[PDB]
Amino acid sequence: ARPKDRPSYCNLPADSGSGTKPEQRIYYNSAKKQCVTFTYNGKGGNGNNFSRTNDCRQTCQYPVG
Repeated sequence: ARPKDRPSYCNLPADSGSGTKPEQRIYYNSAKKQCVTFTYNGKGGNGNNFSRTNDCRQTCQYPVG
C-alpha cells in the first residue's frame, strides 16, 4: 500500500542559498505545474530538489488539463 498526498514537495521552492555547489537542479513549478530547473547552490533555505527528471515525474512534473 503506497499513498501519495497532494504534490506538496512538488510545489516546494527552488532555494539556492549562498552557494557551495552551484548546479542545475530541478523542481516542480507551483503555478505552472511543470518541472523546471533551478539554480541550486546548495545551502540556505529550501532544498526542494529533484535531481532526476524521472523523480520529478514520480512526484509531479506535469499535472495538466
